[PDB]
Amino acid sequence: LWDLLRQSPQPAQALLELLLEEDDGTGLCHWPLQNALVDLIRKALRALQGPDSVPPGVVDAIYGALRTLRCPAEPLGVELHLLCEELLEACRTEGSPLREERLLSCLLHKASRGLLSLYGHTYAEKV
Amino acid sequence: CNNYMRNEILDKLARNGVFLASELEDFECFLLRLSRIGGVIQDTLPVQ
Repeated sequence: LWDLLRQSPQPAQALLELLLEEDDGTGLCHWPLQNALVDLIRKALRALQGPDSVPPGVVDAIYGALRTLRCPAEPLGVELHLLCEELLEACRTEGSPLREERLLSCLLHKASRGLLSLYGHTYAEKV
Repeated sequence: CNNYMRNEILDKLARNGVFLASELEDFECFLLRLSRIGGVIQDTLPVQ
């Protein structure tokens, strides 16, 4: 049920909030959902990384899937800094529909400022 | 109502300005209201 990513930030937001449960702690439950939506965005982007025309979703559904990704702060795997550098060194590009810029526009949440710092480190790395 | 209906309906409330501050305190709703429109700002916004 990945179609609410584009459908509405009301819908994508509600799905991301309710499906994985709002656990305000150190619990790692339902991290696979945020990781998989992160990967859906990662596909949409890594595929947009060339000249192919972006279909519907790399402009709303890739965004919704990414918003469903709580790839959070604290010591995490290579995926968090990898996708952080992806959005950032992506903000170092243009032509298709991804960056760290609109990423920051619509990606301010509980589990994201630390990933933003990781993006700073890996973005110094990309530049 | 439900949750997505709430997000887009308070979004109705806010794209024009229903000045209710509960969300603006409400960390999830506050962050949604400020940034989820693409950041906490706009071009020449409906909040002058």
